[PDB]
Amino acid sequence: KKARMTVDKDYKIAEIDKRIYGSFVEHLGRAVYDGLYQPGNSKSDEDGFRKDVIELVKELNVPIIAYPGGNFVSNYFWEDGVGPVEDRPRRLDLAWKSIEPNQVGINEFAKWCKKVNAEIMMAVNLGTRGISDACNLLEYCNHPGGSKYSDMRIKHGVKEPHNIKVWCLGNEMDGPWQVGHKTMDEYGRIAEETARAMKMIDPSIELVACGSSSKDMPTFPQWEATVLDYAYDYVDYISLHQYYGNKENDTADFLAKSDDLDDFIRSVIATCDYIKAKKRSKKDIYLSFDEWNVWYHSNNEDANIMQNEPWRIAPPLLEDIYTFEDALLVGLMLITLMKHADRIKIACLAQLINVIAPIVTERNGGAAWRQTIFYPFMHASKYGRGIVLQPVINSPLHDTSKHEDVTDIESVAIYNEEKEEVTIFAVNRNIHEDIVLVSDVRGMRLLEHIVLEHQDLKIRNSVNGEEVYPKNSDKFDDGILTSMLRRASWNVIRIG
Amino acid sequence: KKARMTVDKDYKIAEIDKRIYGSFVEHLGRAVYDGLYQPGNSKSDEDGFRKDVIELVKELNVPIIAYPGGNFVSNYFWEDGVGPVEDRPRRLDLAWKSIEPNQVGINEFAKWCKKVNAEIMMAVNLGTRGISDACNLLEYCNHPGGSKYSDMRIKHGVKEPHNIKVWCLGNEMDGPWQVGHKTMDEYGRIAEETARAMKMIDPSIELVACGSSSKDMPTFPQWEATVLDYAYDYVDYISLHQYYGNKENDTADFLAKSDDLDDFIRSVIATCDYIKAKKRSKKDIYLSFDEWNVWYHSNNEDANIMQNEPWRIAPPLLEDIYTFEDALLVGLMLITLMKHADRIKIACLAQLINVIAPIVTERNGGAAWRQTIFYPFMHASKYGRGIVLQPVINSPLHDTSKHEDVTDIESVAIYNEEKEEVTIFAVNRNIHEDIVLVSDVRGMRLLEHIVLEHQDLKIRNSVNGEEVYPKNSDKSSFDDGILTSMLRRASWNVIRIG
Amino acid sequence: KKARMTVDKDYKIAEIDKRIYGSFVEHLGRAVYDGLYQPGNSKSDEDGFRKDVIELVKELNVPIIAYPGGNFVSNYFWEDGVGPVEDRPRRLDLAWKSIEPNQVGINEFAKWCKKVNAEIMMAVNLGTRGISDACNLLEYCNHPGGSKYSDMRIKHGVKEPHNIKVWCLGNEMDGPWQVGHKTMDEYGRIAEETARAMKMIDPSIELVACGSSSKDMPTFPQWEATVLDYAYDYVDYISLHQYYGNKENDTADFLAKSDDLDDFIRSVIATCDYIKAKKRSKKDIYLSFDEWNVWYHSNNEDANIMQNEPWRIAPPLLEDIYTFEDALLVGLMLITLMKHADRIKIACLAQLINVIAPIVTERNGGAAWRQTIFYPFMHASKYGRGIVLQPVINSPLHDTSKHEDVTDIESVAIYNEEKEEVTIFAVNRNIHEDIVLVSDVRGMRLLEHIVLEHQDLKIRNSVNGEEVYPKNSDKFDDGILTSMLRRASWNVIRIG
Repeated sequence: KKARMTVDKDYKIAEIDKRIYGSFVEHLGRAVYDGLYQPGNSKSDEDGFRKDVIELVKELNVPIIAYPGGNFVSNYFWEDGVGPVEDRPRRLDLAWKSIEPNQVGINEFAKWCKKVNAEIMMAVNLGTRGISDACNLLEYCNHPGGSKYSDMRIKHGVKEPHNIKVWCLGNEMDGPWQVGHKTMDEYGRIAEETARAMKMIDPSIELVACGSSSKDMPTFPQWEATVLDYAYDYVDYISLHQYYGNKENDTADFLAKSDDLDDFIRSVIATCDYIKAKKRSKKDIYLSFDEWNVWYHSNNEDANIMQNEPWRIAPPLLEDIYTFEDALLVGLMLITLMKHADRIKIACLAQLINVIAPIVTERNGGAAWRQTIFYPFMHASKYGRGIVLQPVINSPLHDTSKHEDVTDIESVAIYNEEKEEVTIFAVNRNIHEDIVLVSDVRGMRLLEHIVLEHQDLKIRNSVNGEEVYPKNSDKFDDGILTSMLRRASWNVIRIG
Repeated sequence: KKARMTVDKDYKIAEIDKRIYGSFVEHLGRAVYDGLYQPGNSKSDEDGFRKDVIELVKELNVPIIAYPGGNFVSNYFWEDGVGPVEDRPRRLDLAWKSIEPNQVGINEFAKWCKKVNAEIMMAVNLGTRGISDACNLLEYCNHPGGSKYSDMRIKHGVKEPHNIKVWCLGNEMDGPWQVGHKTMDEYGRIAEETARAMKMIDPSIELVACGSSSKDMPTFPQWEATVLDYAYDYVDYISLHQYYGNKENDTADFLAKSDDLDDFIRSVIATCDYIKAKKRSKKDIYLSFDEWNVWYHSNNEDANIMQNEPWRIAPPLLEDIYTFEDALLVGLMLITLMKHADRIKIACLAQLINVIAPIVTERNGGAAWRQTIFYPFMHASKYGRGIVLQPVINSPLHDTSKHEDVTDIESVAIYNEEKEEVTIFAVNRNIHEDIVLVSDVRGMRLLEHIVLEHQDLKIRNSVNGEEVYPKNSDKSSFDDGILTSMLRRASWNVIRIG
Repeated sequence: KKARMTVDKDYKIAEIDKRIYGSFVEHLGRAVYDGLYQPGNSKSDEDGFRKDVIELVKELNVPIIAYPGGNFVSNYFWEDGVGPVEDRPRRLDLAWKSIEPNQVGINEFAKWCKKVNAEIMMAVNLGTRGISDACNLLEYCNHPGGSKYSDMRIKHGVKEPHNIKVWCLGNEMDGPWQVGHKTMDEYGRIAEETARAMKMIDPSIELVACGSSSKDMPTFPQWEATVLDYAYDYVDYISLHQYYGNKENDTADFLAKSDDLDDFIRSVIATCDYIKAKKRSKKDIYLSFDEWNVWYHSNNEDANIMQNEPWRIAPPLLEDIYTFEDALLVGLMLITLMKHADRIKIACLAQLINVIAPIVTERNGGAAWRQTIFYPFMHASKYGRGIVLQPVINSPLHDTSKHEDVTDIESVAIYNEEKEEVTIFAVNRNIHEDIVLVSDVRGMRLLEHIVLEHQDLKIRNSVNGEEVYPKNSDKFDDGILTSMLRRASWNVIRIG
């Protein structure tokens, strides 16, 4: 019935890097074509960009977007997507059994990214390509002019270099489904050598080495150790990927999965510091969580599409329609990312448009709308800039089918000194009981209580209406904040 | 004197996969240039192909043909053999120290294969190239259209895809002679990854991983075990390569070497069976014997030309001239191949034209004639479709100088249900003593007893007419259920039933 | 005070191979641009080559020049430096943080080598490139005509192939500063396979496998043992690099570092002989000492240029101005090389022009002059062709700050049977006392005694004139030669 946590600006975890509110666009399904890019459409500007989609993206305040993959990158040749569009080829995309027309490449996406106030985090091909191709691409993007590839950029219409800050050394080459799959030694060596080379061209960039595809890989976490062992001195991040599903329809146990996310993260941190010791390095590797989401709804329609319909352009792949319970887990995951903001400095909601996304457009030019998961993300990114405090919290527990001793309440406070606000992100994953949260704020006035609630866990949004949306509802006296947390609710409580 | 074996239609081994009667053209010596392809000559059609040669290949009923190598492929760049011929470059072929003009390539050789009723089994360059190059070549050949490398094929004269069904992941890279030689681990990994990628482009293809260059390689059979442990889930075949020679001038020993062939095959099957258990797989790896033949005659002259006359176009390399004893071993090898039809599904006589070949054209315009070895391969290919039946044979035995307990008679029956025939292939490796074969056939009339005999083991053929050729002879005779055939000492025998 | 040494033509070491008087030119600094190559300068020919430079090179009688690297080659694309000069790209050089314009490449350098009476020793990129690309270049250079790359060379304006005799299999890839850094196994495999392929195009070439970058690399000499274990049957040499410096300002210790060189050579020989036994080969590997010099003076200045001032064309890197003590050590090194002429068959003074060089041109059209180190090399190269005689020598010893039992006199005799002369090379590493050399010659008239001496060990040369030049000074009888060797001096004593 009652949950208690104390909140104190003295007891810090770290400052939030806004890059943990990043996302990701891959050349996959309708992410780009019949998605962000629809040339002759009434809602499309000059570049063919859906204006209504741009607006929705600015709503989430996404500062950084991974691109262009994803499995797609492991067999992509970046030259195919630049220069005169007339001379760009159509390629088989082996990852997703599609045809890539390459009408959107590095320059097109680059300008899309300005329009939504983001910048690229670039992936390079290390599956079928290597060191020299990574160098060409880096030079093309970051070198100012008067060398072969910088002049090639300039000639292609882009006078100023994109100056891309963060680059990813390939993509998840641990899996048997990946083109150019590598062993940990193989990938370790190619990543170390690519990183060494790229740093000679531009010392100011940052580099992400690939972690395991998931914690469930037999090579997790030795992959990470081995890869960091080779590449430590030349790279700045290790990558982490996690996705969750409710195919077993067990909402209580589903909502408990952020606890495993916490465990996953710690394991990866521990693996980092192990190698840190090994190298007697003073540098900390930070975590890049460059693929996280809920993902299960559309697995079967994806199966029908390959084969039976291979080599289509822009097939409707990975189009999960999200529920209310899904949006709760997303909220729980953001909360977990925040509690680890000392080590996690980049995270990417996978993905941004149509493909497991919080922003859908209909098909053949449809209207565009917010999925359920759009909202806990919007709150996180908007009120979540500042300083994370340690969640000292005693809260009721419960068991689920496959998880023991799971907290009913999961919460984090983040303090914004420059605004004199303290936002409490809180989720009641007790699916049945309501709970009152008593918050001894060793402060330092209440500003609002924003809530995401619904009686139907399986309810969805659609092109027709929103159902799940932030309601400014509810319900603080001395320096004690007391707030009722509805069973199965996402809460965002502010102070002034 | 007495040979007893017993046919039985109910006692089967396997259905013959017609791809055990495949062959192989490498861009080597006179195989293509001044061989199957002579653009000026009077016997050559509108494309430039010797039609006499085309007619001879058809005689052999060769369903499948390896191309373009062989050692040649390890440093080949396929793009050089396609597009406008005026814009194709000439290349050093390191394999054979020769200049490759590339006037024949892929699209040209795929036309040739249509005309001989054959398909291409394509090798890819894995010596100095890798995954993405294998990917482009597959897309160019097998993808219908609407993408860079398919649209490219179309632009080059070929509207429909070749849809090539079997691919070889590189060529024999364990050897210190091979350009881009790999260790078993390097090859295993490149083979696994190349196969993984290709199957994403076209799931209908089948793939062959390279075995050892020979059973005599010190890394055999660990090579095979290792390469399969890597690529098991993405490949369908492992290769075997075997050649024999009679430099010792011992004929009875020479014909006995098909026992060594049997052992080689069983070893590879045991190796596959072991990895299968290791992987707990329900799949059996099958055997592609994509290089076999007798080879030895031209060894001296072959070295002479490299390197004392290097970088010629189409030098006369590997032009073994075949004798009659060679033809018996080739016949025995085919029998051994057939006997293992339950695991060997592809096999290639190496090679088809000029180069250790059954077919020859002379030089600078040729003439075209059949070598001794042409004939057993012809019979095998023609009457050897259907079901191999289990050979229960009690044969007299005989030692030789380097082998023990070698059967005098080596025999196999193949039953075609669609014709209600039952062909019986037998070789009498008893070089001295004629022997009769008592065939108790639980059938089931007699149709013929084609034979291959000559009194001179060292006798050859030439452009000036045969010498060794099939004679519709014997001395056969079939009563109720029993066939009793006299098998002349040192003979090949094709005995049919109606 | 007393030093003796016996000299017996029956007691030989080896015939000297002129290729130990080789040198090296890298696309580094002003070595080429504003060095050997200066297009429309009054001192240059039609082709753009500085004629006075050309003459100075000839004075050193250099039979062989390594080209074009050096760290530079490891990310060099040879096709960039050939064909129509208007169509050659400008490339980033990652090794030296410079822009390489590629006006000079292969064909231009092949004809400069003619004018200086020298053959090229060609290095191939084995950093970002591999087997096929090394084949192409060899075909381009050595195959007469009738193939893609041979014909290409003919089209570019060179009808007869350069027919390059020696090739280096990459450069220094054992070091973390090199683009395309390889492990000893990675490199062993790649050198082996590249060697195998190249020898199929041209069996008459010789190949050098890369040894360790220096004897202080943690992987020396295991790198040598390993690489040779792979590539023995296809290569002819193992490379050695060594460079000495005097930042300690310890002129006596510094002059003893030719003893660490001697020890370095011996270890590389032992390693070769080890693998030889392992292979049961009847072939010996020879040593190619393709980088040796003094190098330390310009270290701080080099750092200042890269970075905070990078991507310049022809920046003034590695421009050491050599002292007199510096000249003494070169002579010491030469003598040490000479003592090992039975296994060392190629050595390259690094480098020829401007870059840690004996030959300098001023800057922007400059002037051209000789450094101190020019002369010991010049003498060694001129009077050093013949047959090396075992140094049977009893010399006073001295200890130094870091070297015990250093010889006071280092010396060798070489006997040119054709000219009926016997040259003795000698250094007095004892910078204080003047020693006398009683040279028993089981001969067999004294021709001259050349000397290189100076009162100030730190004196330099400069464009304004030479403070250090050979003086025909000094100071024989029965068959016993006696000469006084001034403290801290280079001596060339001759006989007819």
